[PDB]
This record gives sequence, structure tokens and C-alpha cells, in this order.
Amino acid sequence: SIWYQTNYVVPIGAPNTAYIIALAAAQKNFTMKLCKDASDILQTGTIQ
Amino acid sequence: ETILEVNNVPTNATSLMERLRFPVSAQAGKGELCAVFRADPGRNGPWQSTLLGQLCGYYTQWSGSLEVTFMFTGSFMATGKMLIAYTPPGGPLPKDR
Amino acid sequence: GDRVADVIESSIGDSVSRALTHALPAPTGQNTQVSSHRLDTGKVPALQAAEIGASSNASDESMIETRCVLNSHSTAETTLDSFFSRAGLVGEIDLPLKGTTNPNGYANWDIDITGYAQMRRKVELFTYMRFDAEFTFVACTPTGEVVPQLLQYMFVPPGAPKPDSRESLAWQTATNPSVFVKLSDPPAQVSVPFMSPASAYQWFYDGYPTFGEHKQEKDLEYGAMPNNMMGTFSVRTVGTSKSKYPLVVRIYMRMKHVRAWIPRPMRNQNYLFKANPNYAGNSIKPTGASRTAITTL
Amino acid sequence: EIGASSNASDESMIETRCVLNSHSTAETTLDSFFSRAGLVGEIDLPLKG
Amino acid sequence: GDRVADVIESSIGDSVSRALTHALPAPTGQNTQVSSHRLDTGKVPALQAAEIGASSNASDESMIETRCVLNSHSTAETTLDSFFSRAGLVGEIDLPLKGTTNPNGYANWDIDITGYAQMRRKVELFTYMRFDAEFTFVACTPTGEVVPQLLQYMFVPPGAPKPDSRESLAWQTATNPSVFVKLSDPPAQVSVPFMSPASAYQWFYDGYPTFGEHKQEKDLEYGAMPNNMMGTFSVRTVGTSKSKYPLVVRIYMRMKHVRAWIPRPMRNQNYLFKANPNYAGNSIKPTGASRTAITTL
Amino acid sequence: SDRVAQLTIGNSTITTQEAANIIVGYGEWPSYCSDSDATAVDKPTRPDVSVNRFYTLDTKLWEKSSKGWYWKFPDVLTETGVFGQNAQFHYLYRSGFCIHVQCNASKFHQGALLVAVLPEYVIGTVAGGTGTEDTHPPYKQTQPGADGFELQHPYVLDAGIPISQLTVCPHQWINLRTNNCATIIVPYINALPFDSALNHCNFGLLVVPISPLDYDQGATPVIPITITLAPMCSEFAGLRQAVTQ
Amino acid sequence: SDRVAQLTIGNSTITTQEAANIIVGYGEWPSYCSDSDATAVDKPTRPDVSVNRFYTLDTKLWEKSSKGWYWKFPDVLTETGVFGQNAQFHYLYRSGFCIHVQCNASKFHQGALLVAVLPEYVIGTVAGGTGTEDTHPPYKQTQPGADGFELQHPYVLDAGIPISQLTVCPHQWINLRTNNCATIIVPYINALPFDSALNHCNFGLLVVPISPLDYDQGATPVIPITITLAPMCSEFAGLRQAVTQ
Ligand SMILES: Nc1ncnc2c1ncn2[C@@H]1O[C@H](COP(=O)(O)O)[C@@H](O)[C@H]1O
Ligand SMILES: Nc1ncnc2c1ncn2[C@@H]1O[C@H](COP(=O)(O)O)[C@@H](O)[C@H]1O
Ligand SMILES: CCCCCCCCCCCCC/C=C\[C@H](O)[C@H](N)CO
Ligand SMILES: CCCCCCCCCCCCC/C=C\[C@H](O)[C@H](N)CO
Ligand SMILES: [Cl-]
Ligand SMILES: [K+]
Ligand SMILES: [K+]
Ligand SMILES: [K+]
Ligand code: NA
Ligand code: NA
Repeated sequence: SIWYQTNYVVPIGAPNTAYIIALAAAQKNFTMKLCKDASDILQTGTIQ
Repeated sequence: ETILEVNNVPTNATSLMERLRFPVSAQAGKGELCAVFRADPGRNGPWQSTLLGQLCGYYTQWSGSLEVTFMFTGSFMATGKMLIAYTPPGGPLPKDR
Repeated sequence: GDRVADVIESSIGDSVSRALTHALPAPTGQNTQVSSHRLDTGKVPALQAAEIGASSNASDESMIETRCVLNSHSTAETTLDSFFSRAGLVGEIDLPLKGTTNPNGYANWDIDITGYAQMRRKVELFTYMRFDAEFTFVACTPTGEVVPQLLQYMFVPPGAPKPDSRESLAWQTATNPSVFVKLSDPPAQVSVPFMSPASAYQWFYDGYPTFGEHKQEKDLEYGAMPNNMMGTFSVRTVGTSKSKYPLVVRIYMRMKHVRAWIPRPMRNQNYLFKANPNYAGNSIKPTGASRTAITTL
Repeated sequence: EIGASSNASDESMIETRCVLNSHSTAETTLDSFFSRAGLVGEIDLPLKG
Repeated sequence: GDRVADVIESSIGDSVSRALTHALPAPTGQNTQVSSHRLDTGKVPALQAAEIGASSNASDESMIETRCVLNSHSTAETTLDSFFSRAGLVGEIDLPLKGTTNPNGYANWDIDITGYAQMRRKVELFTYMRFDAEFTFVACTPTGEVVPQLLQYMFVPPGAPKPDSRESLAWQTATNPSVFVKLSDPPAQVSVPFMSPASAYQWFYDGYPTFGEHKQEKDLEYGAMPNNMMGTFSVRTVGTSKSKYPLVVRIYMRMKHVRAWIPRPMRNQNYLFKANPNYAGNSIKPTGASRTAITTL
Repeated sequence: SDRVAQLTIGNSTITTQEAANIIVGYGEWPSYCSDSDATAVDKPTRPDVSVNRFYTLDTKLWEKSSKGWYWKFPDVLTETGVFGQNAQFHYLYRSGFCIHVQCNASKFHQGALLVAVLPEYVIGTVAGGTGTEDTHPPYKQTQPGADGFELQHPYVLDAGIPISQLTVCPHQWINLRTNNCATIIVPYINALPFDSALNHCNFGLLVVPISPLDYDQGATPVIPITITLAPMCSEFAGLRQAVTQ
Repeated sequence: SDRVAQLTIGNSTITTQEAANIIVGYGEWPSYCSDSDATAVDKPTRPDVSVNRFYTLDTKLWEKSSKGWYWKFPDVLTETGVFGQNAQFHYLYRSGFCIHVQCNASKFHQGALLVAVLPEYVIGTVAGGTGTEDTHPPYKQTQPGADGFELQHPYVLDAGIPISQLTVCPHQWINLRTNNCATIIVPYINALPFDSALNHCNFGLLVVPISPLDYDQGATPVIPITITLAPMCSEFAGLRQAVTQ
């Protein structure tokens, strides 16, 4: 969860709204196991 | 790192790009909530936009720490302090800061 | 750095589990030593105090005059692998033609071995078990007949798409493991590793899988251990048209490389439901046979 | 903006304990991921077709 | 024993207070060194950042061209003992004949030195103080006259019976310390040790002496520190009949062997009550003199 | 010299002059989790004395007709003292326990209680009596808290297993002519290094009369059974707000 | 490299890119109580990470007319998290604190806050205005809890002493053109080795605007001041039931 600790403050002349972009990844202690098929199958009918 | 669609709400083709970023703006100083999302990387939701989430889908089990890096794209003259929290299992969605 | 004495001298953090007992090799039954009469005060092997919680330490030698016996009787058949590494039935799957259940030519079986009492009672002697397994699939028609029919078995782990028809795209099986075999071939057989996210499977879990209020409607979740839920076993006749024959697939499991912990009382009432110890309250029977009087055979 | 992923680790963001991680990375090798047979073609040979 | 690493490597329990500063001997004011012109980039002694919380580190030498001055001015008179070891008035006790207050020939004074502003303002410069003291008792009639009268002063610690009359059995003083002296004698004088149950007396205690609800009626107890309550000072004319003369006893205290901690802002509003910092809200005055304009003297 | 004992831990001490030794479950003492068995990365909190101490939680009355009772651990303590608070504020918990069940009478009373610890004590229901209804026990029966719960069918431990074999678990007996208490030390038992104190009960404590209480008219008829227990080597991790369930 | 900082303790991390160094009160770091200074004999509990962490307790709005506020320690925390629980269950407590006051604006706003720590901050009353009435401040003014309390007469700190000399106490300034936070580390200050977290506040935290907030119409007018603090080296003793006062 993300909260305002203080406030977004800006002087006269600058936009009152701005955006944040989030980038995610795994740390070096991350591993996966038990190989399986993905939940999605990207085709509806036969692919021609 | 790949882009996490925290803002996974718009669905019309013309607004899909808006899912890639979320906003902040001047508030009332009441420690207001900006956004929330589950941290489960292989669950439906924001993480599906990430390569990690997709690769995760080919494995039944996973283990490890995750990291989310937030980049502020407002103007140079904008300042602010945000509190980002991670609530371990069992804790319901925090009602306040 | 630590400077106050109570901190220096504390045992907070000792990770070594102090053990009061240790295993000894015992490949054969113990021998008997010669003994003679003992007419003594102070020494009293026969007298015990069961309240302590331990079993009697009295032996043959101290209760009667014994001879010497060199016992070479082996203890090998009572090892966990000896007791458990024997294939038993753990699942039956029907694939009928004209049917109420699976008339569509495929079937999904949630992997749970608690549907058959012989196997179940044996594994429930322990609380936690860790092992590898060999699965064998015996297929035939309901009369025990063998027909020239090709089948596909697929292992679908939690999260993989379960097939919903004989023609599901999921049968492409690009990542899940599948076995293609004919009914005319010998039974298919494969090895399976220990797959739980936990260090062991546990036949008993006194708890709930999630947090929250545990209201009457979510009471069916008491005892549900996702760590034991390995997925689904799917089978289908391999074709775009319905099979000409009704089939039955019987699944046998043989455990190997077994480890077990925390023995418990063995089931003495009939089982009623899978993974749940409910018993019929109106038909509570004694554990064994009964007689008319305690002074009569 | 630099183009690199964050270099921050658990140890520097919270007080951590020592954990000896023996979890294997073997199943995520290319051969592990790809050396599994999957369907790539279907060919029909009908009679009346 | 400790085995998990976080326990071994933890600093829980470090009793050594890591100190960033240390005292240096400074018996005289610092000297001035010769300096010359500096025409440099990068070096900027004059510029500071008060926000940090520290005082400026700039010195005479770096702001102007200075000569050498050997400063032998002593710093001895500004030590705590120099500042505090001077007797000041801390109590006055009246023993009138025909009176409203003490017409019975004895008086009890609760030891509290906050009744006189000169002494009080000085000790309140610090939060905690530890010291020994020399008490001097100056007695005479209200006109400053000396009469041939004998008095008894008794120190009554908390818990000892306070006298309730000139003839109280408590004046037997078998254990408490008493001083018998004539008004004609020089002032009585004694040494007193540091008596608090705490390591120091504290002129400020932000708290309550007891647990419970702190309702309006028990708000007079906010700030009451029993650790500062040393008892009662009792005085009586030594006789079974009323004295022929009205008396006044003035109590002077001279601290010695002083230690003090935590300096604080000095009182700038008149005192109103003993051991309580109340001030008159309607008469809040500036700390000092004022003028008509900032550009005029 | 085996009949007499003192158990001191934290700011609490227990004495007994009619003991029957002490049982250490499965032959091993409680210990903290090793750096190799652990998996969670945050530094744990080990409150020590404030939580590893004796808590006296409940008293039951032994009657000539009592069926027996059970308690679940750590459930019995989740709402008590500093231990409870820690169990509520943290996702992860782990600890051992020293259990001391008390019951004294007179040299003229008689009876024997079986005191045992059963790991993963899953409760079953009577399935609608006929065994056709797949019912489940309610939260108050699975996690009864400090009050414990009375057994409906002791012979099958309300779980379809024979109480006659419960002695395969760590246990002691309180046989009135012999002793007035049972003491059992239990290490942390689970297939995971840490777990939730709220969602999972690691074991159950059973106190069941096997030889009924008896005495002649005129002898004190109120014979209480009191339960005292102490967590040992408590560790907590995964801190957030307090949660009761 | 003095303007940038990271404070990490427990499971909490604070960052700032406009700092002004760090003040360590009276030149010394918090430490645990030594075996020679101690007097109580029970073994203390030192919860560590579960209580020595950053807690964000309150946000005030800085207005062009604000007078200033104060908070009392450890009062602000007695009802929060695992620290609060420990403070309630134990008679004795002791700890240091890391205080981090936050306030950012823009390069076009201006103003300066004085952030200081005053030990034994005894509050006085205006004595009925005339100074003839010996009144006392109510519990809610002496121990205001997390909300803090607004100064009635900042010039005399509501205690008859000059705020002009408050800089003789550990302090920093938040001067908007320079920094956006103040960080002060405070050791345990008292004339006793341990004391009650409930009956005695060891010091007060004052945040007072000395140069008023100002900006032109159109610039963000809501300028919050947030208070975050972390106990350090917390120790508790004298365990019994929980008490709130
Ligand atoms: N519980 C047991 N079961 C079978 N054989 C045993 C057992 N304990 C000891 N032995 C055998 O007896 C010998 C040890 O006798 P002792 O030194 O008196 O314990 C060994 O060589 C073992 O083969
Ligand atoms: N704060 C001070 N007040 C008075 N004299 C000082 C002070 N600090 C240093 N000195 C004197 O200056 C000498 C040390 O100079 P320095 O080594 O540059 O600190 C000593 O011999 C002291 O007598
Ligand atoms: C190609 C087909 C392969 C078939 C794959 C079989 C995988 C079976 C894994 C063994 C799992 C052991 C049993 C685990 C749990 C119990 O049955 C119940 N869930 C207990 O609740
Ligand atoms: C034979 C007579 C001897 C007289 C004995 C005098 C003992 C005086 C002890 C010095 C005490 C120092 C002052 C202590 C506290 C303050 O006055 C106030 N209580 C502050 O609230
Ligand atoms: Cl997930
Ligand atoms: K043998
Ligand atoms: K490793
Ligand atoms: K000098
Ligand atoms: Na014996
Ligand atoms: Na400078």
C-alpha cells in the first residue's frame, strides 16, 4: 500500500498532477520449481 | 525489472497505455491512500504485466524476495514524501497509514 | 557488542536440538542370556511405575531363569520401505460411453489417495511422511478386456489449465508431463519425486488454510492442507471422435525412499470421507472382538 | 533512468537474519524449460475427404 | 549457548555509552594566533549552516587579520562550585507570640528551596543536580535584636513523627538530629549529605507520582517528585511555658561538591508558586528591554 | 529425589512433592530454529522471559462421570499476556512448551487420568449419526481457547482413533495414589520451520480419566484439575498490525 | 554526501535527499543499562526489532499562523504496536529514540521550524490570567498522546522559560530553502536507571515555526509536518498484567 507521508508540493507554474511508474523484479535469492504449462493458451481456433 | 501495471483498471484500447503509470497530486494532508495491490507475483492482477509474472506462470512453486522500484516522473520542482508498506500475510488491507 | 552479563551468559539462539536418545544398529532380534535365581532385597525389576510415561524395562532374564539363545531373526522386513514399498490401489477413473459422469471422453482426477481404506490406514499410522513414488496405470474395459485404444495421461500441477474436453488445447502438453500409451501395452509406469512445498506431506493438519472468521459456511476448509494438494491427473482417449469403448483406469502407488515422523493411534472406525476423519456416531464399534465375561474365554 | 535494475538487497532495507538457502536453480535452465515434448503438428489422412 | 548467527553478531546488551565528545583542560581563555590575508576559493569559514544544530566554528583568526595574544585570563570562577557555593536565603520561619500562624511556640517547615527567586533561578538552569550542603540558621527578633533565648532545631525525615506542639514527645530526639543553640550564639551551621533516593535532585519532573486516573482533583500532583522531598525542619523555643519573645529564623544554604546535568532556558517570567512553573498569562513580558525601531538605538 | 521437583522459568516457579519424573517428548528439548532450516529472511524477535514463563489458564472439576477434555496449542495462549500480543502482531511463530497438569486428592481418593500430547489433533464429527452427512466441526470445537472442550466420545478421541493407543504419544498418568501432577516438555513439531499461531494448532493436550474418580461420602468431593503451561524458546517474525484471527 | 541519508532500523527504512546531518543529543548514543547502574534484579526483556523500529504517528498542517506543537516521550507510543504492549505489561522501561521530523515544500516556499528535544518538559498554566489562582494543567495537556498539543504561548514554551534559549537543547532547524527534515538521536535521560513509561515522560519534542510559512497564491498551500520516531535499545522489566495508566 502507498500513502502520502507529507504531501505532493509544487510551486506556481508546475502541473498539479504527476505520475509514478513501477518496475518489478526478483531478488537474487529467488528460484522456481516444478515446471508446468502456463494458465493462458494464446489461440482460439486453429492457427492458419 | 519490467513495468508493473498497478493501475490495471482502464480496459478500452485507447487507454491501455494508462495502465503503465499511476498518479499522485496535491492532497489535504490527511495521510491519504494512493494505491494498493497484492504482492503475489503469480496471481492475476498487476504482476501479469511483468516478465517475472509471466515466467512465473511456467512454474508451480517459487521462493524468494521481490523488489518494486518506483520512479517519480513529475517535474523537477515537485517535492514529496510517500510511505510504501508491505503487509505480511494475515494482515488485512490497512485502513489508515 | 554484548556487555551486560545476562546477555553474555544467555542461551537465547541455541539452534542445536539436544537429543536424549540415539539409534543403535539392530539387524536381528536381541539374544537371551543365561540367568539364575536371585533372592535379594533392594533389587526389584518386576516393580514399575507406569505413571512416569515410560514402558517397562523388565526383561525375560530378570523374571525367570533363562537359557542362552542366539537369536538371528532379522528385523529387515519391518523397515518403513519394506512396509510401504508395495503398490496398492489409490484411484479408479471411469470413462464410459453412454454415461452420467464422463460421457465426453476425458476425466480429471484430483490427486488424493485417501479414497481407499487399505492404503489409507497404513499411511495414517504417521503424521508426516516424505517419499518418492512409482505410479502404475492399469487400463481395460469394465469386463477386464483389452482393446486397441490409445490414451493420453497428463499431470496438471496446480495453476496449469485443466482440460475441459477431449479436445482441449491443454493436451498440447508443451510443458506438463504426459504419457501416451495403448491399452494393449503393459501398464504405464513412472517415478514421481517428493513435490510438497513443505518438508513432508501430512495426513493431519489441525488448522485452517486461511485467515479470517471461520463461519459455518467455510468450515469445510478445516483441515485442508494445500501443501498436500499436488494437482490433477487427467486422462483422455486420443481422438476427435468418441471412442468405441468404455474404459477404466486403475491407479497404483508404490512409495519408495520413505521417511516418517510422529506415530499415532491407528484408525478403528470405518472411513466415510476423503481427507477428513469423520466417523458414524451411531455405529461406534469397539476396536476388536468382545466376550461375555472377563473370567471366561 | 539509467536503464539498470535496482541493486538494493534485503540486507540493506530491513534487519535480516542469516538464511542458508539451498534451493536449486537447476529447473530453470534452458534444457529444463524446453526439453519437454509438445505438439507441433497434426496431419490428417482421411478416406472420403 | 548461542548458535544462530544473528544472535552471535547482535549488539543487544552493549552497556558502554559511546560518547562523541570528551573534556579537555581549559584553565585559561584561548589564545589568539597571528593570521594574514587569505584570497581563496573552496575555503569558506564564514559560511555556516545553522540548520545542522551546531554553533559556528568560525574564529577570529579566519575572519580578520589578528595579532598574537597570550591569554592568561582564568576560567576558575565559572565552575559549578564557584557559581553555587555561596550561601543564599532559602527559608524564613516566624515564631510570633500573639499570632495567627505559629502562636504555639514551634513551627514546621517543609524543606523546599523554591520559595526565593534568586536561589531558585540559579538552580533551575539545570535539570538534575547532585550536591552536599551547608545550612546556616540566623535567628533574632523581628527588629534584628538578640535575646537570651534557647532554641531547638530538629530534622524530621519523611516518616518520623512531626512535632505538634512545643511539648511534643518527638522532641526527645533520640534518633533524629537536633541542634540546641542560643540566639546569643553565632548562627548554627551544619553539613548535609546528598539524601535523595535518586542519583540526583531534579527541579523538573514531567510526570505523576502515582498510577491511576489523573482526574481534575489529583492534578495538583502533576510534577510532584517524592525523590526531592527530604522532610521537615522543626523549630521550637525550649520550654514548658510560652517564650517572652517573638522570633524569626532565616535559613541559608550553601551547596558544595556540585554536579549538574542538562542545562535549560532560564526563567524569564516572575515565579508565582513553589515547585510549579505557573506564570501570569495576562502579564507575559518580553525577556528584556525593548526599543521603538530596529534601525535606531 | 524424583518425587520432588521445582520448575522455574521467567518470573514463575512451580513446586510439587508428588511428581513422577518428567517426560521430554520424542526425546528432544525445544531449540531455536537454525539458519539452515529457516527460510524467512527477517531477523526474528525472541522476547525471552516476558513470554517464556508459566501461565495458569484453566481449572476443570473432575467428577465421577467426567468424560475428559482437550486444549489446543498455541491456541490456549493466543489471547494471554505478552505471548499473546506477539502471536497476534506476527505472522510467524514457533516455540516449545512445558506443560504441568495439577491434580491432588487424599490418600483415600482414587482414580487415574491419562495426560497426553497429540500432534496435529484433527477433530472429526459424528457425520449426522448415520454417517451419511459430511459435517465439519465448528471453529469453537477445533480451537476452543483457554476453556478447552469436553470430549463427546473419548473412546475414539472424537476422531475415529483408539484412545487405548494414545500412549504412543508423549504422556504421563496422574494416578492419585501415586502422584499429583504430570509434566511434559514438548519441542516444536511441524513440517515447516515457523507457522501461524492462529491458523494452525501444532498439537493438542488431552486429559482423560481412564480409571474413574471415586471416594466415600464425607471426603472432599471437589477435585480440580488445573492446567499450567510455559512456552519455551519462543520466536516470532513477519511483523505487522495485530490480528486475532 | 551529508544532504542525503538512509535510516534503517527494524523492518523500516527512511530516506531523505535534503538532510542537514544528524544530531546525537549531548554527544552520546543510546545504550543498554549496565550491571552497575541497574538496581532491579529481574532479568529484563529486550524485544529488539519488534519494538526498535520507526513508527509514523502524526501529521500536522503548517499554516501561516501556526503557533507550534509538542509531544511527550514515551507517551506518544504507549498505545502503539509491540512497544506499547511492552510498556503496558511492564512496570519498568528505558530506551533511547531516533526522531525524524519531515516537512517538504518547494523552492518557492519559505519558513523555518525549530525542532528541539527538552528533557523533563514540565508544563505550566497561566494561573487564572491574573496569577492569583494556583491552577494545574489537565492530564490531556501534560500527556497529549500521539496527537500532540498546540502551544498556547510559544514565546515562553507554556512554562515561563524563553524559547529564544531552547537551542541549548539538542535540536535542528527545518529551513525550507535548505532541508526537508530534522533527525535527532536521544539517549535515555533520567536520574534513575529505569522508570515508568506511563507516569513519567522523559522529554518533550517541540516543533515551532520561528520564521513563518509563506508563499504566493497558487503554490500548494497544504504543507504537512509528519512525525516519525524509533525507540532504540528498549529494555523492560517488572512484568505483570497490562495497565494503560
Ligand atoms: N531394541 C533392540 N532390538 C533388537 N536388537 C537389539 C536391541 N538393542 C540391542 N540389540 C542387540 O544387542 C546388542 C547390544 O546389547 P547391549 O550392549 O546390552 O545394548 C547389539 O549387538 C544389538 O544387535
Ligand atoms: N574551549 C576552550 N576554552 C578555553 N581554552 C581552550 C579551549 N579549547 C582549547 N583551549 C586551550 O588551547 C590549547 C589547545 O589548542 P588546540 O590543540 O588547537 O585545541 C590548550 O592548551 C587549552 O589550554
Ligand atoms: C504422467 C502422470 C503422472 C501422475 C502424477 C502423480 C502425482 C502424485 C503425487 C503424490 C502425492 C501424494 C499424496 C498427497 C496427498 C493426499 O493424497 C491427500 N491430499 C491428503 O489430504
Ligand atoms: C539540624 C537541622 C538540619 C536541616 C536539614 C536540612 C536538609 C535539607 C536537604 C537539602 C534538600 C535540597 C532541596 C530539595 C528539593 C527542593 O527544595 C524542592 N522539593 C523541589 O520540588
Ligand atoms: Cl503467487
Ligand atoms: K542377535
Ligand atoms: K546458497
Ligand atoms: K591560554
Ligand atoms: Na524396576
Ligand atoms: Na564553514
